[PDB]
Amino acid sequence: PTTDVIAKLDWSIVNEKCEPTIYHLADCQNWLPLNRWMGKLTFPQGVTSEVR
Amino acid sequence: LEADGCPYLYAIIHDSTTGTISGDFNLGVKLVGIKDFCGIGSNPGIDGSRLL
Amino acid sequence: MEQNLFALSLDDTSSVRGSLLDTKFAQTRVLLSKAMAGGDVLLDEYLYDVVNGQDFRATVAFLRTHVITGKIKVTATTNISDNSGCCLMLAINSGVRGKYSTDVYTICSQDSMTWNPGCKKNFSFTFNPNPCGDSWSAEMISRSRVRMTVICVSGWTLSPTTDVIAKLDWSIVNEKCEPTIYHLADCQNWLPLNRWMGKLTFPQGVTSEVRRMPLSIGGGAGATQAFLANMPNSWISMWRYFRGELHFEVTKMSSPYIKATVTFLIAFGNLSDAFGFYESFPHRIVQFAEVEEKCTLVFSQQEFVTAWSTQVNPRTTLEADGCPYLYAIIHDSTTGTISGDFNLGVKLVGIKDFCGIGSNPGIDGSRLL
Amino acid sequence: MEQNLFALSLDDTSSVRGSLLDTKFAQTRVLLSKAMAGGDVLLDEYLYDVVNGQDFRATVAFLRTHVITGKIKVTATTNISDNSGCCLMLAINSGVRGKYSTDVYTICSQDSMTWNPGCKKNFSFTFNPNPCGDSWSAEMISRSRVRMTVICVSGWTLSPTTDVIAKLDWSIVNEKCEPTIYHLADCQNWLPLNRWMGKLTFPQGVTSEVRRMPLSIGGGAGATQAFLANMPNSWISMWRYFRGELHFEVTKMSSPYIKATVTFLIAFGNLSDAFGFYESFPHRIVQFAEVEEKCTLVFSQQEFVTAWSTQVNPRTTLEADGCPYLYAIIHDSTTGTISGDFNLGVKLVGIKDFCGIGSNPGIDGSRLL
Repeated sequence: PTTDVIAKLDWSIVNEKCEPTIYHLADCQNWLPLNRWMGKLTFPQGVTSEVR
Repeated sequence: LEADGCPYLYAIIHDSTTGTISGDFNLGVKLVGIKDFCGIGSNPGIDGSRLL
Repeated sequence: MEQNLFALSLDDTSSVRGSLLDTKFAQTRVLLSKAMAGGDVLLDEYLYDVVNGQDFRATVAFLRTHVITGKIKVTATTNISDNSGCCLMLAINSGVRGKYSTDVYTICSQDSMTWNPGCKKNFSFTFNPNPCGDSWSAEMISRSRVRMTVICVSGWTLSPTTDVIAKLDWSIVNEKCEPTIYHLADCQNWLPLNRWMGKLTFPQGVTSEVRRMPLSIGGGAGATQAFLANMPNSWISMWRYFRGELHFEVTKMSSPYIKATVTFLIAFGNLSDAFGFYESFPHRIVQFAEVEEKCTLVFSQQEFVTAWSTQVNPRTTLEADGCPYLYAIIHDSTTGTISGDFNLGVKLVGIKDFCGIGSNPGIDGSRLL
Repeated sequence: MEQNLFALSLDDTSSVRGSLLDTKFAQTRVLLSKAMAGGDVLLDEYLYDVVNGQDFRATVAFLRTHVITGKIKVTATTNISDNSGCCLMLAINSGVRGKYSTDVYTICSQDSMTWNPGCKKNFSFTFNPNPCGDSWSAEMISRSRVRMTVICVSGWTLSPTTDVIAKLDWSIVNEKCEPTIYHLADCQNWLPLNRWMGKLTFPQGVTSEVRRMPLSIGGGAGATQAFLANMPNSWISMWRYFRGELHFEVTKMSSPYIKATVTFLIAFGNLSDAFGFYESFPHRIVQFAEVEEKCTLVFSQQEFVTAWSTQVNPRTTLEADGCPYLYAIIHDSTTGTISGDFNLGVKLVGIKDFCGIGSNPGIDGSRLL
């Protein structure tokens, strides 16, 4: 698009109940923390009969 | 694969992809927290960081 | 081991409540194009012929279970982006005659629906091949050779991206199939038939429009000195003039980038579009949206509580035009900010007590609509 | 139409309660012959390999629904006429090793059943491939390559009509699959393993028989100076001698036209078949029928409440033979009115509190049974 809109990065803090993240060695567990990055999928126009 | 163990998310479209222009689609992926995760055993080692 | 399980849990009948996917068994890309001739069929297959061999959730029952009794339902995931909307209709009627016809005033009208190639996400249409009642065995349309479709009328005047042919998904649903019929004793509450009559090719700029049109009803419709009887039109007559609150269903098969506002009602089709202040008859109207689009109608007897003719003769007139109908007038200054042209739908599902009587010994002259 | 039906009645999981036929999806003729080499395999296929593409009541789920959790049940309609009975067993165990084995002391023992090629109408055997518990996805035996079967041991000594290969029907059932295991802490109520050890080729006339045999148990079994570890035999040892009320399952895989009555119990395998009055040890026995045939056993601690060896060494003896077992004696004057020869089964599903302890540092010498 239009140009190179570099917006504004605003912070400082909030009065939130910060959650102390950790991951239980004793493996089998409720909930899970880690996050895991793995999105996106470059899809063509037309209707190439996909299923990537 | 022609000896591929286990099931996972390996997607399939459905609809006839579009743009009315010059485009190409996409699709994200991520892991914040599970529903009780069973981890056990270990892996003495390899790597071979799967092209993802 | 041993067991007279010859009954047990084996005699497989099941009218099936598979989840609409434990029911799903179809796989055919609904065609979609640009370089296109107005009415654009994106196919017309069959019921059983359709295919033989389709690996899905409800499987053996297609020709196994025996009978079920819900509506053969569909939802085809489509879309595109944002620029312009459009019209489409799926064909479903009865058997066939010979080298027949292929249109929206044809293929559909038995039981039908109306959709736009870019509206939010998808359209619905729950097909129950038997009108006579409900329940069903494999044959009834097979050995009664009906074929179905999918196609515009209007279209997204803005021709886009590529040729997105989406997916045509059905099987059934546990719905209370309604056994359609039409009471000979003419004057009646409600009305079944459907009547195809939408769209209106509208220019950009603001040509001072009001593209009139009647509301005559009868038989079916033309083609180059050729016509077309259908189910919304002929038993839906016999009697002479017709008398009741029926109402149409307009839609924005046009633009969220091109708009217009066009009244809808009953004035007098003997007044040519250039009236002094045309917005002069008991109103109802357009004011389209990127979102909004499908619209209906409602025009009764506080209104016309007096007869007009479900019929005509190729030599019927205006400067001697009997009766009031929906012959529309814009309002707003038509647009596009591009290279476009507007439109507007029309349809008749069910009236408010319709007075039919008398008969018409005959003519035809299938009014150019 | 539009709907986030992306959940609706679409996410198809269903552990399926199809009627055992709305569950049925198999079609393979169970082989059956005459000019035959004793143990006669009427096949050994696979689970998933089995076939790919089988049009039946439960259909897409074979590889769709995800998981279920009942027992993959079967019933194969067979029979013939009246003259003679016979033995058969279906193979179902675990994965594979290399160019393996094909018998009734082999292929079956993981989970098994026992049937006759002409008994009234049919046999039952509800296969749940996972012993570990229950529930199941498509793989677990696929990518864990197990193969199954069907075959005699005994046979209808009277070879009949043709080669009637019947039908092998399965899919599943809503049964409470029992997760099989065997407690290391040896002395225990009940017993799992199964132990293959039936049949007894009996001549016509009345050769003054008593074809003894032990009850030693351990590992598996021979073949020409070659042997065979199995699941009814080795974890089912470790300890030395074994101590408990186990009991077998005999059957009339022989004749409703040839009979015999043979005791079953625990005396002393150091007494050769010619005893003065052999019917001299705490009895239990045969007296076969056209109808009757399958039989079991029961031999405890009011009885032997003292140790014998789940093991042996190729050089163990009789004229120095320790312990009591089932080494049988007829009774009645054997028959056929034709050209026949009798038989008698043997098996170990579950004991009455079994005392295992000690260990056997090793030998083998897989007792010719």
